[PDB]
Amino acid sequence: SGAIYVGNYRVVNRHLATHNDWANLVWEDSSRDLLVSSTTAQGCDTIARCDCQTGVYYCSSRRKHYPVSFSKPSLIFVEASEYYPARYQSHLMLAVGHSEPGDCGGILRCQHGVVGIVSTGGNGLVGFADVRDLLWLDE
Ligand SMILES: Cn1cnc2c(NC(=O)N3CCC[C@H](C(N)=O)C3)cccc21
Ligand SMILES: [Zn+2]
Repeated sequence: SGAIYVGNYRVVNRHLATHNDWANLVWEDSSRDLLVSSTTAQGCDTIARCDCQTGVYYCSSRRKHYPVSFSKPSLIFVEASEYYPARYQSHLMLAVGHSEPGDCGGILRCQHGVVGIVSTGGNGLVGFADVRDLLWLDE
């Protein structure tokens, strides 16, 4: 679990969005596993606007932060799950690191701010949904 809170927006994994997220929907994209909903309170986070390929992510299944080298946002095949059919997930970045299904929503940060959130994993890999191209989150 986990979310990014920036301005009057809450960014979550689309497959973990609640009834309240859908009732206050701003934007969602099944191909990216992202959903953004509106909030009444001002958020605590700031978004990176950079091309960093190194950062640190929070892994809830280890209660620890780990440093990672991650690939550029790209179209990657993701096997079928209870949440989606077999498809290409876009804007996904992979890295070597530990992740379990419940780790989705953990934040990946670089020195400039929030880069993305955990969205996929398995096999000693961890995949992050990028949010750096969503410029409208800042206004
Ligand atoms: C070990 N392991 C297996 N599975 C994992 C997982 N879940 C995972 O990849 N998917 C299920 C939830 C939706 C994800 C999507 N974006 O399509 C795909 C996350 C993290 C570690 C995982
Ligand atoms: Zn950066």
